Amino acid sequence: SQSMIVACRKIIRRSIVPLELAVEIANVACDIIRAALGRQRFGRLELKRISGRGFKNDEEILIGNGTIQKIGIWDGEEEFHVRCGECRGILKKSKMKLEKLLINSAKKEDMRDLIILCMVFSQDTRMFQGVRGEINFLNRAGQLLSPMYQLQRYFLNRSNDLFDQWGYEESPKASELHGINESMNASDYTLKGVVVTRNVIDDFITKNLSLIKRTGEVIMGANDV
Ligand SMILES: O=C(O)[C@H]1[C@H]2CC[C@H](CC2)[C@@H]1Nc1nc(-c2n[nH]c3ncc(F)cc23)ncc1F
Repeated sequence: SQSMIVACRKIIRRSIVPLELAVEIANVACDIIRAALGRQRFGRLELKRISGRGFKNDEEILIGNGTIQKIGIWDGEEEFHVRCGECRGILKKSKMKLEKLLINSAKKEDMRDLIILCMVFSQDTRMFQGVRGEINFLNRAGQLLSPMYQLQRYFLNRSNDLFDQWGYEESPKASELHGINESMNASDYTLKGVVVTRNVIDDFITKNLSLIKRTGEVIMGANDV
């Protein structure tokens, strides 16, 4: 597990600077190696469809730093079973709106990453408004990240600006539920739309190393490793 995952990433890092290089050196990361020889991802966030359907339309989005960005905005009432590390949850969202995120308790790194990744994934208006600094990042291979991966990187590193822009509400009163604050502790207020439940939520190729479905929609790639 430890030696395997590290070995998978090291092959992909050198191959991108690409599919033909990765197969020769061989002969999230390990799933790309298996697909080359013979679940939707957004960084560490793993998603699986529960309900609804999404459709992507390009829009010019004003974001909080004053720039206008061309972003593939998804439309439709949707629900996803989500996971980041050991943290499990259910995400309900619509066009540029996180409507509800029900999660289980986990180590704080995973709870925080799940919440941030879901806020970014939702394309919520408040998340776009929370950008302050520069978001043009070039990745390890010298490639400019797409707008959605720029926001992921930005907010994973600067989470405090997001949460204060996101806002808070009174925590739910149901016995199995509690709220979660900005420090990822149980709280009588909660990040808007987010709740923690004590009830265990159940468990679940392109030349540039991007895995594709039969329809066309890509499920994971190099940016997710
Ligand atoms: O939209 C994209 O360009 C890609 C990028 C790489 C993974 C994700 C997120 C970024 C996305 N791919 C896909 N996204 C979705 C999707 N459905 N509903 C959504 N709401 C927000 C969102 F953000 C993505 C989606 N459905 C099928 C996909 F195949």
